[PDB]
This record gives sequence, structure tokens and C-alpha cells, in this order.
Amino acid sequence: AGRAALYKEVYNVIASDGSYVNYRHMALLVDVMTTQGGLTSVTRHGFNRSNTGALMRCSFEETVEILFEAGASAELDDCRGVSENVILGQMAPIGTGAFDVMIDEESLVKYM
Amino acid sequence: VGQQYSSAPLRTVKEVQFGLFSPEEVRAISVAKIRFPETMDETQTRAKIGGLNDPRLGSIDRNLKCQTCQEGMNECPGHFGHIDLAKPVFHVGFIAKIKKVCECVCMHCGKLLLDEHNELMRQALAIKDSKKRFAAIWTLCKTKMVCETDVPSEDDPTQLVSRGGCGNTQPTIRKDGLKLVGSWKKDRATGDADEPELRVLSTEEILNIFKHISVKDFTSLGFNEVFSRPEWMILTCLPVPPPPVRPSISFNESQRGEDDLTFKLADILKANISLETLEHNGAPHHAIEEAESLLQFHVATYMDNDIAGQPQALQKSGRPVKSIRARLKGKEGRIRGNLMGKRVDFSARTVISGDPNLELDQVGVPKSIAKTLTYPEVVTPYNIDRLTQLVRNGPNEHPGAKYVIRDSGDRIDLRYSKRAGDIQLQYGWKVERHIMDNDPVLFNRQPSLHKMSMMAHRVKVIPYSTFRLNLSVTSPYNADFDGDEMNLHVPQSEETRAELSQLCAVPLQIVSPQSNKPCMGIVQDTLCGIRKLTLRDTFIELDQVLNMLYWVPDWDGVI
Amino acid sequence: RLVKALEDIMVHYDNTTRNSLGNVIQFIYGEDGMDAAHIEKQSLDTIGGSDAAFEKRYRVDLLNTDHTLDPSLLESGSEILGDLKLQVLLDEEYKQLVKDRKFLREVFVDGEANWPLPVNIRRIIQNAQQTFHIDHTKPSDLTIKDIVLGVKDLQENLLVLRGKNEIIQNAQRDAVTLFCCLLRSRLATRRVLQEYRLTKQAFDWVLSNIEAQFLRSVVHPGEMVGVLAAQSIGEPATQMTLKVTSGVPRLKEILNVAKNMKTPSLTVY
Amino acid sequence: IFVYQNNITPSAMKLVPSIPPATIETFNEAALVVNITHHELVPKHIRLSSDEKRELLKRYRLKESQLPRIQRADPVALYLGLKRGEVVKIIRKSETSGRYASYRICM
Amino acid sequence: MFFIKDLSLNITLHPSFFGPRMKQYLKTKLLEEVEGSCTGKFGYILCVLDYDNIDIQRGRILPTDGSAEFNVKYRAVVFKPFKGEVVDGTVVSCSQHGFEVQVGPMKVFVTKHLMPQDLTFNAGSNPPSYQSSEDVITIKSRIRVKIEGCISQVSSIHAIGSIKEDYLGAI
Amino acid sequence: TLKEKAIPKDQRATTPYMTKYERARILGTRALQISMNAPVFVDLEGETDPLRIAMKELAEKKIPLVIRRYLPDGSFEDWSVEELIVDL
Amino acid sequence: LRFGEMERDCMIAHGAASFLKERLMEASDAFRVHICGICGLMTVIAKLNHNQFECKGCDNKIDIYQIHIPYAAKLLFQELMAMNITPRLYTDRSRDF
Amino acid sequence: MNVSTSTFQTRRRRLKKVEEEENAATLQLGQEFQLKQINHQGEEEELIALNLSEARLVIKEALVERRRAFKRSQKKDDFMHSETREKELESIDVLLEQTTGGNNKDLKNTMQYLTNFSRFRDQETVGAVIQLLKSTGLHPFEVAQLGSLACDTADEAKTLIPSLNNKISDDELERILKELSNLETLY
DNA sequence: CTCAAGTACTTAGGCCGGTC
DNA sequence: AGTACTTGAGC
RNA sequence: UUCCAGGCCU
Ligand SMILES: [Mg+2]
Ligand SMILES: [Zn+2]
Ligand SMILES: [Zn+2]
Ligand SMILES: [Zn+2]
Repeated sequence: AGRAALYKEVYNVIASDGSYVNYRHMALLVDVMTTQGGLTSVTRHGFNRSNTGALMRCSFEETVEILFEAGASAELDDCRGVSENVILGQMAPIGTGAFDVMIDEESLVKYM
Repeated sequence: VGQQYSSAPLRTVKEVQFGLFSPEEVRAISVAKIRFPETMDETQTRAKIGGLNDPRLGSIDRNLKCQTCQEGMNECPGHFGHIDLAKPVFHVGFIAKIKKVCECVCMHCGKLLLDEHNELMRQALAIKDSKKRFAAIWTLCKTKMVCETDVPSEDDPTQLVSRGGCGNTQPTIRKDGLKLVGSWKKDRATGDADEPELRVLSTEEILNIFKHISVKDFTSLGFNEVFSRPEWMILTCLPVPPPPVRPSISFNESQRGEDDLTFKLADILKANISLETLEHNGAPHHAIEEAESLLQFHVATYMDNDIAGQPQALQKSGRPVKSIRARLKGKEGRIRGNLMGKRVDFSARTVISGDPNLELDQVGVPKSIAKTLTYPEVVTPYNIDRLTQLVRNGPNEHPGAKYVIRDSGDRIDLRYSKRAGDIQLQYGWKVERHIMDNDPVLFNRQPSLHKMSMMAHRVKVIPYSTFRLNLSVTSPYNADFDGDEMNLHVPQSEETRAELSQLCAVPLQIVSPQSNKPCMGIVQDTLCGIRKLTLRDTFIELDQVLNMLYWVPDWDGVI
Repeated sequence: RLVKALEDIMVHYDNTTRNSLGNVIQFIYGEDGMDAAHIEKQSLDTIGGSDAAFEKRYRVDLLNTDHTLDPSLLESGSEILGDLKLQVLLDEEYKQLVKDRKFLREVFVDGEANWPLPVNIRRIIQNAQQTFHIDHTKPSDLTIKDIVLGVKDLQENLLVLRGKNEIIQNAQRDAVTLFCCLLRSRLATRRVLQEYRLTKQAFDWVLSNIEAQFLRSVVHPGEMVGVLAAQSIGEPATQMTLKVTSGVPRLKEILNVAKNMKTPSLTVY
Repeated sequence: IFVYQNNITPSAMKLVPSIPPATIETFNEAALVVNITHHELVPKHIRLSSDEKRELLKRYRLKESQLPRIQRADPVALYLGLKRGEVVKIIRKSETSGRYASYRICM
Repeated sequence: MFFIKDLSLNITLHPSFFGPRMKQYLKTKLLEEVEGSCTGKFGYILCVLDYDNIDIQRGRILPTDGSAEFNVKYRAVVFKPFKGEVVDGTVVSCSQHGFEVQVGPMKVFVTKHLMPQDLTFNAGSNPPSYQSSEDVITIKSRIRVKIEGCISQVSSIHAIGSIKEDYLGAI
Repeated sequence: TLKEKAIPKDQRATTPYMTKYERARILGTRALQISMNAPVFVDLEGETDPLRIAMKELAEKKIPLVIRRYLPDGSFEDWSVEELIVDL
Repeated sequence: LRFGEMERDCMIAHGAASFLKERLMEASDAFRVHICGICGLMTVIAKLNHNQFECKGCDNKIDIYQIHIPYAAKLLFQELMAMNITPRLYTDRSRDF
Repeated sequence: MNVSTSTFQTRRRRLKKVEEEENAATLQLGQEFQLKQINHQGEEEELIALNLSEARLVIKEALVERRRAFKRSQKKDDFMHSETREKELESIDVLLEQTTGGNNKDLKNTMQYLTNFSRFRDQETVGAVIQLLKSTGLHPFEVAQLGSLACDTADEAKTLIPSLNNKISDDELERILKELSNLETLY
């Protein structure tokens, strides 16, 4: 019922301008806040503290500090994070990168 | 890139494991003994003293030399050195945790102050989470200040049982500068001691206490037996970032440079040497600690300079001296400003001026830029022809190219190479050519807050120095012409372009999901005009109509 | 803040919506696995209007001289009158359309009927029209079975989640539901033949289109909806040229988990 | 279960886990005056047999964590006597699908 | 001794060779990069087996450039000596410090001080030799050695051995 | 620790079609390979450009490429350019 | 020109996988170092000529990798290292999930 | 670039490289040679010790089985010999010049060694040896040594193959020995 | 053991003089 | 600056 | 390069 009101209130914020946004967007963010367990805030304090990889959260306000605590608590980073790669200089598991591509000898013969 | 092939099987980083150096590793790893504080200069004689700044680590001045590793400058990344401290020093950052951990364990033994024996403890001693655990754990025993040897067993609380020993009461620690202090007790007007008993916590003291902390206790808290043992939050040996992290920006020859960092280290080094000699020699004892705290400062400020106990450690001139942490600190930081957003090659910018004679998806690029921006194209028995034309056509006539790259990783500069008019392209070579009419390109108009604030357009090289983009695509970029500019980048790989062309094309972004409706559409002159054109009261005789008809590119050509 | 907070939220190959943790954040993106791009303000007729009118439009009674299909609309019209077997199907249809009424009037307590929904159907027929030059004069050539029974299968094929099991399949249903209402709203026996003399072909056509036109409207596992949604919101936020804490500042108030609104109100009914 | 009028003994309460299995729930009077579940916003939830649950994960390749969570204190959580680990099926209306199936695990 | 281990080997192919004779070239490459190789890990690789069933698997096309990486799973015969492994082979070289006996693709060396002392060392020997009451060693003269130690090298696991124990020496 | 690779083409769950990305990603890849002077499996009717040949190879589904789709956990489903549909 | 954050977000949205990377690497930083297959550090003493790889202390010279990342991050790492922080790099993984 | 040659067993090397045993005929072979190595089929499989000749066959085998696939495509001959010692040094020497890598100096030098010092130049006979030896619980490395290492006394045996000792009695092993010097294909 | 300071952290994002 | 956790403090 | 300052993007 909270998520309800949350989205509810949010909607009106964008409705005060008449502007229209498709529920999905707003709902998503609204969800990302509530799923966690209660009311996770879109702030250095809120979201950017959850179990996401160190590197990822690093790029948003805790910067140094966040890493420090990582070496202290010997964290591990999947590098599943959009950001992780960006920093790493790797193609990120995103759209065009959410899958691999192989040459299947087979096919590559039946064609000729 | 980083040139010169290496049989080194290559991969991608999958996991990223954070830890904390063990003085020893720092040692093993190190190539430099790092003794002298002085930059180098074989005492005036130019070179480097086997002291600081390349006593082996990477080198300066175009020189293969670099403890064999050779590979002048570009290639040979840094080669860490070390520098055995004089006395253990807190790590400017872990400070709080060094305290919060002490507030958790007992001195003398180094054991938890809350064994499973205490239930509340279990509650925390089971909160899977190397932090939310260390969170509870601490809050729990940060109160119990006496390492007890007896507690009411898992049976009648009338039949106590033991565990560890030494009950030595434990002082309430509290922060001050870069050193901790606690105050014990023992009765008050009863039998000796009375009010507090202020004692300062020396690093050596602490460090040891931590070291003794149990293996399972390590973890129990929130640490790690292999990568980050509490006993490490304290630096014994100090890793020396090599030249490329502290590049001596050298002004010509026989002129200074040395990076701000290189100084703070030289500082640290000196401060150290003094300390050792005050011991190994005439030690006015408690007059040394007066010159030790100094090291505990440099080595502290070296990493973080923007602290609480103010003293910004000014680089004589007022400059505060950039602490490493300041280098990564958000925005401009190695992170927010270098890795999440870099400066780039193959990009251009100019003032934009709308054109009603372009196709929605084109973008008028000035010939000037068309000849500047290139595109690596492989030589193929498909283009071998066109390509040789461009090449030999020169990097100055528009449709041409400026560089040809044979297999042998070496670039032929067309605007000079006394064989420019020669060159027999080789299928398998590459020919950076000029951006040509209809190459895909990412054109954008920061602030880039829309998905469609960066769409890919078709090049249509034109004259005059302006990006002449179509009108309808005005609104999506939030673009106007009263002095507004726009950046545009050029893809570089056959698949990259493919990615712009197949997903970033303007025709595509045409109908946006942030409002399941189209984001572009007719405006101004066309709109203000479309209206008038319509209206019952508006007619057009032949002649004109015939022209109008003609103007529609497609038109079945049938009045 | 928004963007950095949603970065890694994309629609995975199972239609789930997650992040680097693989933690779910929406079981079916947008609660309907549809890409916002393919959606238009459709109209769910089966919701408004008088209880009266409803009949006049969706009711088809073959067991009656006044509520049957005057065989000028249908071909097999006259020879269907009274067929108690067809009035069974023709009844399930009308039974369902009415369940819908009391469904929509339940989700949309408001009464509103214009909403965002995949596959525009008015146009998909608007063309169905002139594409076969359908002349409203002469009679159709469908059966109460052709219509009713084919529309039933149209639905069988508007797959969103594929999964081969109850938990998954049962989600499929959920995730669609609303569309289908729109479907039966517009592909109702009466409507189909009397409102737009749909030939057999014409209809068989409209069906396949609705199908693939649907299938296309689905969402592509790849979409980086996190970064999306964020922009899509933080965008019309910069365009907010601003007695209760309104827009811009209020929005911030929200995202912060405002530990004490400026305006707090409490509207009680 | 239990309905206290104005409170309970901070010393008594410390005897709820006194008889495991069989556990005891505590509720307030003025708290049950109105049923929250009935509220225009709160949708219906539903407990889930260890079967319905393990089936919910086997069918979504999910780990316990990856599941959206509901506080142990969550108002509704108590209502349906939730417990650490139990799942719930929040089934609610939707201006898009019309009906959305969502799952919440307990903290 | 001589083992047969199951190995693998990621080989990257150019999109160039993305033809029909791929498996064909691939195998041929694997063979180029293995038969005759050497490691400290697996030691002398000698001969790949079952040429016909070399598994290639679907190789993946790399990112930036179109190359493909295939993890060619194979198997082969190998030889990795050990300390204390008794091997007999033919003498090769022979100096004032000892003779070098070859056992397999490898070369075990025996120092003067590692064989019985009564076994002199003929100087004006044509070819160079070592003698004893009833023993003469040189060129061929087959020997049976006890590999005392190994020294994995570039691509040639070397080793030293004695013949001073019992049941050791000439054959 | 599942060496239990992933889903057999039988039981595959994903979408039967191709994602706007997958085609974008394929076309590019294949082109990038054709530009690399790779083998072409169509009769270029001129089409000197690669992302053209790519586009064409893709129309006769004569692209020897296999899309390895990954699932939120690790398991994956394998699809051939042939199998996939193209209403993209 | 700078293709900062704003623009990155933009491409992610777009799904522009490769391209983002391409502008993040090839059209900028893009650099190459060597790793010890064990201590995920840049230690390795790459003599790309006689191939010797040592990386002593950890003593390898046999199990080593080559990786392409942005010289920025390379720095960022020695930079973290300088503050006694070990940002190890692993070519594989174990965590699974 | 060019990867090395990974093996079929992944031991999670976590920082602590400290350990690495000491190879010894103490049957303390490298980890890459444990009784319990893992067949690339994923299934477990005991070590694989080949004794001279027994190995010589394996080589010549696939080495020729190779000369065929080498011609099955040369369109789109060979067929064995008969033990003759020296005359084989020539036979195989050729087989190499076709299916071999050429500069694969080792493989060639491994053949001449293997072919000269081979102990049972003949298939059947070699299988015979195996049936015999392989059935002693004896580790493969021994099963090998005992195979390719001519021996007389249990003393000469248990000595050149120390690991044995307590393992199999003297007379028993003594028997077996005599069995080999019997099967020991003539020349 | 429960209440009011203490105690610290970004602040949007591109591009274009004087002297450290 | 504002602004939100966290710590210090009189009970 | 760096450090401060100012400026422009209706
Ligand atoms: Mg302007
Ligand atoms: Zn070097
Ligand atoms: Zn103690
Ligand atoms: Zn190392």
C-alpha cells in the first residue's frame, strides 16, 4: 500500500506539469525503492549501499571511502554491473551485450 | 593497444577481489629498496639515484631502460617499490575501524568480549553479512569492558563456566588526532586507581593486540584470513607508487617537474629516517614519539589530506598538496571523470544551424571536419579500387584519406610519406579515409538526458562551418540556433557503426517510450505554414502545383 | 541520482527485470512485458455506457425474433435462428464480455476507459475495411462459430512469457488479461458483423495481424529499462517550469524518503 | 494470539519464545479497530506452502535473496501471521496487465 | 613413466579462415602449437592422439575484432621425468665432468661425482670415454640411470642422475 | 559450481524471434567478419559493402552464427540465426 | 571532446553495447597490462621479447594473462594500491550465482 | 593471444601459491599426475602409465591412423609392417615425415628411443604383459617401470622401483618378473 | 537507558585570463 | 548550505 | 601541465 502511495505521489509530481510518463517507468523506480523491504531512498544513504559490487557504488558519492571498506571487508565484484565494465573497459552485459555469438562449424559447411 | 604483441593469453576481468596488502607482499612485489628521499640526480649528474624515483621502478626520459623490462615509457606500467617504515602507522582510512575493532576485542589476549556464551551475541554472530554483522557485533560488546573468564553456562545460571582468561578491564577508547586513547578504572575511593587512568595507544601496542586476535574471530567480525586481516589495517611497510602515478612533469632539460605526490613521499621518507636515527642512536626516548607522530602524519595525509584535525599539510606556497583520495574523489575523480566519462578521439563540435532541405536523419557536416575525422577501413577486393583512389587521392582533396596502415603495425602518413603517390594497397591493410556522404555518426546535444539526445544520422558532407541538421529532430536534442553547438562522434568499427545504424538511427528514436508517443514532428515554418496551406479558403492554380508536385521526391509523377 | 540508481536494470531473457544481483525488480517488465514504444490510447468500450446500451451492442440471442442477427448481416442468419447449440457459444461470449465489464469497473474504479494498450485495434480494422473494400450492404459469411471460436484462439497466441509450466503459464494469463478484454470488446460477435460487416477473410486477416502485431509489441530482452525509466522521468523534470508542496522540490522530497514532508495533508473520505 | 488493551510487561513479553514450537503473537486493541487489509490500497497477499515456494524458485531460477522482500513487522505481515522465510503472493490490479502477480519473502 | 593426459587449448582463429576447412585448419593449428611442445606442468608433449575425434566445440566470436576463440579439447602422449625415476638410455655427449645420457626426448646428465670412482675417465679417448675394471662407456654404450633431479627449462626439461647405486650403470 | 552447462535446445524457453540487439549485433559481427575478408555465403549481386552482405546473408539465414542467450543465473539457451525469426 | 557520464548513460539506454566500449577504449584510454594469475595485481614483469614473465614475489613466470582495460583504471589501481588497497583481477570466477 | 595448454582439473588457486609438493619416485608425482585425475569426459579415471613399447604402439598407432584422415581429405598405401627392429627405425622414420610436424625433433627422437629400448614389439604380447601387471593394485607408475625396465631379482626390482618394497612380496614379484623375461618378445 | 548536539557529504555539466 | 545518519550526555 | 578567477550555453 506504500508502493501504491509512493507511485501515487510521484505521478502527481509529473502530472502537475501535465507532462505524461508511461506507468512502467515510474513504477520501476517506485518498485526499486520498495522491493528491498521498506522505503529505500534514492541517495548516497539509500540505494548506493546495497550489496551491489563495490566498484559500481564507488562511482557515486562514497567513492574512495566505499573502496576502502571493500579492501577491509575483502569484497568481491561479479562485474555484472553496468559500471563495473565501463571502468574495466569491457563490453557490458547490456542489450547488444546480453549474449554471446558463436560460429557453428555445422552450419558453416551446409552453406557452400 | 599498448602495442607490441605478447604471447600472453588474454582475457577479461570477471571478478574483482578487494583486499589489503601484507607488509610482506608489499615487499615481495617491490623492486625498489627506496632509501633516499632525494629525487635522484646522481648528485647533480643527471640520471636517477638508486634511492627514490626509479631506483629500478619505471623510468623517465624516453629510455628502454627500466630494470630490463625495457619497453620505453608506453608499455612498461609502473613497478612498485617499498619503504620499510620506522614504526607502525595507522592507515588514515581504517582509523575508525581500527578503533571500532579495538572497542570490540580485549588487549593482552585478543579474544572477543562476547563468546557464543552470550546469546545476544549469537544473534549477531549469525547475521550473515560481513558488515551488518560487524555492525551488531560491535554495538554489542562495545560496552562490556572486561575480558571475562567466567559466565553463567548453558545450564543453571548458578553453575558458571570459563572460557578465555585475562579479565583486565578495558578502557573506553576515543578518537583524537591520528592516535587513540582510553581510560580504565578500578574502584573509586575504594582500593587504588579511582577516577580514570589515561593511557595512549601506541600503534605497536594495537597492531600486536590485533595480530593476536583469533583466526575465526577475524572473520567472526567482518574480515578475511587471506585478503584483509585486521592486523593489516596498520602499515608496517609502505608500497611506493612508481613514476607513472606521480609523473615528473619535466620542463625541457636540467629543469624541475616532480609530481605533488613524489614530494609527499620524499616528505614521508625524511620524516622516517629522522625517526629511525632518533632510536638507533641518542634516543631522548619520549622525545622521539614527538618526531614519530610526524611520520604518522605524512603517511596519513599522503593518502587523505582533507581531514578533521585541520592542518592541511600545505605544500609550502599554500597549496594543500593533493592527497591520493582526492584524486579519485567524485567528479573529476579518476572515477567519475575519467572512467565513467572520458575525453575522446574521433569527435567534433561546431555551431548548429537548422536546414529544411535535409532528410530528417541526415546531418550537414562541414568539409573542414569531413577531412579531419577518419574511419579505419580495411582494404578489401571490394573497395580496393575506391580505396586506392582516395589514398592516392590525398588527404587534402575532400573525398580522400590521410593514413594507410600495412599489416606490420606501422602507419604511413599520407600527408608526408615520400611514397604517398605510390602505395599499392593490400587486402588486409587499413586505410583511415575521410568521413563520407552517408557514414553513420552519433550526433548529440548535451545535456544528454534523453535516450534520443544522441541519435545516429547520415553524413552529408557540406560547405560552411556548421552542423546543419534537419528541423523536426530539433526538439529531441533540445536544440536551438541562437549560438548553440553540438558534439558528434564517429564510429570506428564495422560492428560499431552497425550498432548506431541499427539501433540509434533517428528514424528509430522517432516514437518514444517515455510517453508511448512520437518525440519529433513538424514545427514552426512548416507547421505555421502547413495550416495556411490547408484551409478550404486556400487554392493553388496549375504552374505552382506542378512545381509543388515535383518537389516531393517520390511523387508518382502523375498530376 | 535516478540513473545511477537504476543503471543495471534490464529485461532478461526470461522477461524478468533485474540488476547485477539477479535480484528481481519486476517479474514481467511494466507488468505486461510490452515495450512502451508500441502502445496507444485504446478505448475499452466494455466498461462505460449504460447497463442498457451494453445489451443493444453485445447481446446476440438466436432464440428470439428481436435479439437475433437479422440475416442481412450474416449469411447463415435465418438458418441459425433458434439453434440452441450456437446460443450456448453465443452465451458464453456474452457471459464473458460481462465478466469483463465487472472486471474493468474493478481495476478502473474510476470509470475511465482510455488507456495505453498494445496493438491498435481500431486502425487494424480500419484498414481491414478498405483493404477488402467491404460493402456494408451485402451480408457477411462467418459463423457464430467462425467469430467466437477464432477469437478464442487469437488469445491462445498472444504469448508474452513462454515457460512450459503452471507458475509461468499462469503468469502469462495475468500479464495479458487486460489486452484480451480490449480484444473481446472489439471482436464481439454482434460488433464484428453488424458494426463493420467483416467478411470471413477480412476477419481471418485482422486476427493474424493482431497476433504478430502483438508479438512485436512485446519487450526485447536487452532493453536497459533502468537507465531508461530514470531518464524518462528525470527528463520531464528539467522541463518543469515551476497550497501543497508541488513538483520539482516535492519530487526531491520524495526520492529522499522525506523524513517529514513540507505539506503533509491527509484527505479522508 | 493475544489482544492487549494498553500494553504488556516488558518482563512478560520476554517469554514468547518460551514454548517452541508453538509460538505466540502479540497484538494491540486500538490497533485491530479497523482492518488494514481492507484498505483501498493494500492488495491481497497469500502464504505459500514450502512446496508453493520451492516451486516458485525452481520456476524462476531464483535464490532466496533475489526475491523482493516484506518486513517481518510489515502490517500485513502480522495479519496473516508471516514468518521469516515464508513467501507471499501479492496479487493486485494493474493499469497495464489488469492483474499482476508479485512475490514477497519475509525478512 | 610416459603418460597420456587429457588437455585443452584455447586457439583464436581469424575470421579470414571462417571457411569450410575450419575444423581442418584448427586441428592443424592445435598440432602446430602442441606436438613437440614442453612445459614444467605437463613436460614433453609428444603426440596428440585420435586425430579424427578432436573436439572443437562452438568457438565464440571475440568482441572488437571478429576472431573466434575455440577451446580445443584434446588428449595426447607425454613424458615428464621425476626425481628417483629410473630410466635407461643411450649416451650422447661425454666430457671431463661426465657423460650426458639421452633417455627419450630428454637428456639426463651424470657427473663424475655421481658414478663409482673406480670408473676412471679416459682422456686420449677416440671417442671420449670412462673406464673401469670391466667397464667402458662412450658414444652409444647404453646406460641405466637414476634421475636424481629435474630442471624444467625453456622447452626442455633437463635433469641429472647417478649410476653409483646398485643394479645401476651399464646394461 | 554447475558444469551442467545449460538448457538443451529442447525445453528452450526464451523468445522464438530475434532481439533488436541480436540482429544488430549479428549483422555487425558478420559484417566485421566479411570486412575482415571472411567467406561470404550469398551471391553478392555487387554489394561491395559488408553490412550489406551481412544484411543479405541474414535474409537467406545463411549466417553461420549461433546466439548464446544467457539467463539471470548462468544457464543459457542456444539459438541459430536460422531458428530465430525476423519480424525485427 | 568529452563523452562524459551523461552521454554514457545515454548509450547504455540505447543498448549500444560495443559502441560505448569502443568510445571508452579505442577512442581514448585503451591500454594493456599483464596479470599474475594468482595475486590479481599488475606485478608482472612483462619482457615481451624474451617472453620472461616472472612477477616474482608471487613467483610465477608461467601462469599469466594479458588484459585490455583503460589506462585510467590501470592508474586507478596502482592509485588504490598506493593506499595499501589490493584490487585483484581475476580472468575467471568462482562465485557463480 | 596464444593460450598455454590448460589441464582438466581446476583447483581454485587463491593467493596462497605456497605449497607445490616435491616430485619423487616416492609416488609423489605432481598434482597433474594423481591417481585420481579427471577424464575430459568429466568422469574420473585412473592415471595412465605407459611403459616403453606399450607407448611406442600408442604413438605409431594414432600416428598412422592419422596418415589416413590425411588422405581421406587429399581426395575431397600404408597398412602396417612386421617387427624387424632396425628395419623399423626406417619404417617409422618415414611415417613421421608425413604425419609429423617435422621439426618435432622430440617425437622422432622419442620414437628411436622407444623403438630401440622397446620391450615387447608386438600388440598381443603387450596386452599380455598388461593383463599380468595391471592386476597388482600396483600404482600405474610402477606398472610402467616394471613393464619397461628389465629386471631379475626382487632386489633389482624393488630397488630401481623403490615405491614397491612393502607393496608386493619378493617371491610373488619375483614370479611376475620371470613371467616378463619370458614374454619378453625376442628380437 | 532514551534525548539533543556532534560529525560528515555532495552541491549538474559541456566549452572558452593571472601565475603554482 | 541542508540535511541526514551518529555520537555524546544527563539520568 | 598545475593552481585560483571570470565568462558563455534566449
Ligand atoms: Mg541557445
Ligand atoms: Zn618496466
Ligand atoms: Zn583479555
Ligand atoms: Zn604475482
